[PDB]
Amino acid sequence: NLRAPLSSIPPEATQIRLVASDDDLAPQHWIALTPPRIPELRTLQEVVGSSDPVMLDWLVGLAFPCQRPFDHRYGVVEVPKWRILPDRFGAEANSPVMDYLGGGPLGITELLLRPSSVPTYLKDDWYRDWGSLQRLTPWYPDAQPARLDLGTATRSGWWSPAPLRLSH
Amino acid sequence: QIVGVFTDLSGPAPEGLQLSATIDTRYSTSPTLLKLLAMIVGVAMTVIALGALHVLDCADGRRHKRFLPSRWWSMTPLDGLVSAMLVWWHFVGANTADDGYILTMARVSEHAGYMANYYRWFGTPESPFGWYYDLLALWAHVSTASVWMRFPTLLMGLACWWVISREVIPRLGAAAKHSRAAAWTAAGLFLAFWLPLNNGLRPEPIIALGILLTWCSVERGVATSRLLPVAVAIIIGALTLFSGPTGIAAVGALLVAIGPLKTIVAAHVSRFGYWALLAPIAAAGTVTIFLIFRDQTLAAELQASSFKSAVGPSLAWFDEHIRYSRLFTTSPDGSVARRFAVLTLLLALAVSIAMTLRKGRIPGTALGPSRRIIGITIISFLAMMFTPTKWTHHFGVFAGLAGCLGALAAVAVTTTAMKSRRNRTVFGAAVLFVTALSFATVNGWWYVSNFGVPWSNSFPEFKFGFTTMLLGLSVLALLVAAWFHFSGRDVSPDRPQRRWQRLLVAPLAVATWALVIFEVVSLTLGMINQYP
Amino acid sequence: LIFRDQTLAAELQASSFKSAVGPSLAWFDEHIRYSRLFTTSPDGSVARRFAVLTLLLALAVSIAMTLRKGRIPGTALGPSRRIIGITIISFLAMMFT
Amino acid sequence: SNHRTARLVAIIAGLLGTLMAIATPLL
Amino acid sequence: ATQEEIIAGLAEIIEEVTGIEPSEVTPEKSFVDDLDIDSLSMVEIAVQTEDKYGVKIPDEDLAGLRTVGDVVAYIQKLEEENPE
Ligand SMILES: OC[C@H]1O[C@H](O[C@H]2[C@H](O)[C@@H](O)[C@H](O)O[C@@H]2CO)[C@H](O)[C@@H](O)[C@@H]1O
Ligand SMILES: OC[C@H]1O[C@H](O[C@H]2[C@H](O)[C@@H](O)[C@H](O)O[C@@H]2CO)[C@H](O)[C@@H](O)[C@@H]1O
Ligand SMILES: OC[C@H]1O[C@H](O[C@H]2[C@H](O)[C@@H](O)[C@H](O)O[C@@H]2CO)[C@H](O)[C@@H](O)[C@@H]1O
Ligand SMILES: OC[C@H]1O[C@H](O[C@H]2[C@H](O)[C@@H](O)[C@H](O)O[C@@H]2CO)[C@H](O)[C@@H](O)[C@@H]1O
Ligand SMILES: OC[C@H]1O[C@H](O[C@H]2[C@H](O)[C@@H](O)[C@H](O)O[C@@H]2CO)[C@H](O)[C@@H](O)[C@@H]1O
Ligand SMILES: OC[C@H]1O[C@H](OC[C@H]2O[C@H](O)[C@@H](O)[C@@H]2O)[C@@H](O)[C@@H]1O
Ligand SMILES: OC[C@H]1O[C@H](O)[C@@H](O)[C@@H]1O
Ligand SMILES: OC[C@H]1O[C@H](O)[C@@H](O)[C@@H]1O
Ligand SMILES: [Ca+2]
Repeated sequence: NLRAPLSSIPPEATQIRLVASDDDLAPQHWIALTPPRIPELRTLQEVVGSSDPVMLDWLVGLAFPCQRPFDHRYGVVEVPKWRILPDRFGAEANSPVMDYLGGGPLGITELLLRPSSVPTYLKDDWYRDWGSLQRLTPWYPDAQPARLDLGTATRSGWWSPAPLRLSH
Repeated sequence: QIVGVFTDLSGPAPEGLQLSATIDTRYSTSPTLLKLLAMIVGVAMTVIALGALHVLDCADGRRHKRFLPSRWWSMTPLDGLVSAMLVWWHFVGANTADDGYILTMARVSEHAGYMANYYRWFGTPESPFGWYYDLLALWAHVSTASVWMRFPTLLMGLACWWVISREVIPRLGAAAKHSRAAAWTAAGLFLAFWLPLNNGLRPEPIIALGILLTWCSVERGVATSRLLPVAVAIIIGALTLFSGPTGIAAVGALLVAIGPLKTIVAAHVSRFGYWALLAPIAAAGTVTIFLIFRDQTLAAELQASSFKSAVGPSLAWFDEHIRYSRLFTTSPDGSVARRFAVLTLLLALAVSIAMTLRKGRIPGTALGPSRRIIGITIISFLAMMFTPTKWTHHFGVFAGLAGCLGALAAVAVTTTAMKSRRNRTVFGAAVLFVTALSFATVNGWWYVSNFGVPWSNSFPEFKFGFTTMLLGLSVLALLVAAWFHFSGRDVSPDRPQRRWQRLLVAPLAVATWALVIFEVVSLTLGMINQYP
Repeated sequence: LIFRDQTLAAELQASSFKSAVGPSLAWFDEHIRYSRLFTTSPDGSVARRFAVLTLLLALAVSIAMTLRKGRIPGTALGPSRRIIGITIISFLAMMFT
Repeated sequence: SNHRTARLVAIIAGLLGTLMAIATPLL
Repeated sequence: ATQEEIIAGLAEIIEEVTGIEPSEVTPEKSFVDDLDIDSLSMVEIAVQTEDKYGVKIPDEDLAGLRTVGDVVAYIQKLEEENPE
């Protein structure tokens, strides 16, 4: 989203022209565009809530203290509805903590949900990559939480059920 | 891999269709009546064993602890400025990169039924580590705010200055106790560590203060020939070890406790039998196995740890070069703040070793305490090599021992102790140089804590760059030092005891405070530049 | 011997330029030399690693000994100080490559 | 005699608190 | 047995337990005021003499031994037991 503020346009102006020159013949310099917009912005807190299970990256945590991460049941997890994440480079380099190889949630969500990016903006620091917000929608939405038939059974010290599987 | 059971077919379901997957229910356990019995009985049994050891010096004779219960607590101009920095940082300053991970881990901890590592290792637990995560989980119930959650960490920093200034420094010797520069360097280096490395939910603050408490308990139980304080130290050391993996620095404080334990046990043995004085300390050792294994079984923990190593990032004793190679990166791990802390503690340690070699110990120093502070620092630095991950934010373990070495280094470099002016000049040149080398990075903090801070991604420079100016001053000091080597200069004829001269003979306090200020100024000026 | 073929200009001009163009690392980039020594490569080979570390251990115990006693016991005062002196200076003078 | 009142409780509780802790994970 | 022997004996235990020079060990100076000796230091100095020399000062003799001179008076008055 190419951004600029309403304050940068005087009250004198009332009509707008989207001009965009280009002159590089090289194969990869190029431009794409959409019609202008004055976005109907509502702060993250009022949008996501603190009752909705979210996939808070290990990085974004003390920053989003209100929003609740998905609790984990009895081997099963609460399906996250949103994903708050650090800046481009911050996720590019720190997201592999949760990858399938590592056995993290980013590997469980990689199979269950489809990630749609919702556009986000920083308070007054318009041009700063604060991070990113994602809406997580299931592939089979007709499907709802499992029928967990769980029961009590005491087990010994040295006891091991099955081996822990290493990812590739 | 199961994320459920998906069918694009609908309508009535026929007989035959039966999917019966047994979920990996391990780690989701609660103690058996028998396991809870041996715990409550065994932990009370240890207090009963240690209560029996408490009466053994009271049986050998002597008046109750004369300085070890409570030293007269008060304020000082320095005590204010320390706590000013501590409290201001709590609001304006940068936090650790992991406090989010730990928070969200503790947040989901209760419903889970165990302390699972939420973001990795296929939900396997923290197994021996993160007992205070359970305590942070309880604390979240009140509120979840950087200011609330980091508040025990604020109190720890305060508790830390307290321990250094009132328990450590008075014990360190007459010159340590009497020198104000020794208290200024102690605060200066301690804050240079505490502020950038310990502002968060990581175990470093708990360990940094834990290593001081272990030391104090031995140090005070060695002077009183009482074995209970040596046993108390063991418990503090055992708890800090399993604080986080970075807990092994506590082995520094622990191994050093062996020497005085054989001294206390052999001098106060008074034909009591080895079994009578050692069984309660053997209980004091094992007493953390009640905490570590409070919810998880031996197999569970062992199997999980051997997996967590196999799967995730695990490194070797010989990989510790990485930790230092990271420290020299133009990055948030190689930040001016972080370079300076380590580099200066190494200089403090070096001048302390060097002095303890030339003279028997640091001139105005108490023999045993000083040697044991250098001891714990040497052992700690080596012990660190065994951590599975090599980050610089682990240097925050040294926060306690930094204060203690600040005191020692200052005392070792004073006019009275270090008698050669030329030698005091080269030492200064070294302090200028570690700072020259420290200003050869970015004043960068990591994550959201890097917002609009001065030189957050550049070399702090005014007109030529701090690194170049400091290196020039560092070479300038050497020429002055080289001039004294040929001129033959003493403490009295170089200049007549003025305030500017007074300051210059305490270069660590100058350099350390300079940086404490710079870091608080930088993160205030960060908030300032992020106006609305 | 140095300016036998080229002038002050020729040499001075080339040097500042080779510093701009090519790989030029400052005195503070000396950590890299050591960072490189612990790489799993021919630069950090069992041969290069051993050489440096053993020289450092030899020089460590020498400083250590000269600090405890006045000099290393059975040795001459001046010549022994001068060997150590050159080693320390050389390691630092190294940072300027 | 020779203050054996604490001497016996230190041995019997010191060995038991150790033994129980070593047993604790195996339970 | 002499004052110098007792003073030099306590002087080395004072520079071992505290950082206080042996020159500062004179009969005039009082530990808690003139020398600035801690309550813990005293216990260590006392437990070191109990190890090194086999002499113990139990019933708050440390409180009675204000100056270093007062200590000379104590251990000189012990030579009656003939342990040498
Ligand atoms: O890899 C980092 C994590 O490892 C820890 O477990 C250690 C464990 O301490 C040790 O016994 C075993 O030998 O190896 C692993 C090395 O990873 C925990 O898994 C985590 O808490 C550490 O961050
Ligand atoms: O590559 C050789 C092996 O390195 C490690 O071995 C270390 C171990 O990790 C270390 O923490 C411990 O003290 O013992 C050895 C000493 O090298 C790995 O354990 C092995 O997997 C490697 O094969
Ligand atoms: O190249 C941009 C950097 O320069 C500025 O440096 C300022 C400094 O922040 C401030 O204390 C004062 O105005 O002088 C220097 C320049 O002389 C920014 O502070 C840096 O953040 C910028 O990265
Ligand atoms: O030999 C190169 C000289 O330049 C260095 O300084 C660099 C460095 O990047 C930094 O101090 C400053 O901000 O910019 C300059 C120009 O790159 C050294 O300080 C010189 O002493 C070096 O020798
Ligand atoms: O880049 C490595 C090469 O640089 C040198 O160039 C020096 C120059 O000769 C020296 O006098 C000047 O002060 O700095 C530059 C490099 O910073 C050598 O010419 C090359 O042969 C070196 O290998
Ligand atoms: O026990 C501490 C807890 O925090 C760790 O997070 C580690 C992060 O630090 C580095 O900078 C990143 O690469 C890494 O994700 C967990 O490993 C651990 O359980
Ligand atoms: O070697 C004795 C030294 O003490 C002072 O440290 C030093 O200056 C003097 O040379
Ligand atoms: O001398 C080279 C100079 O280049 C930069 O101007 C300054 O940082 C450095 O001193
Ligand atoms: Ca184009």
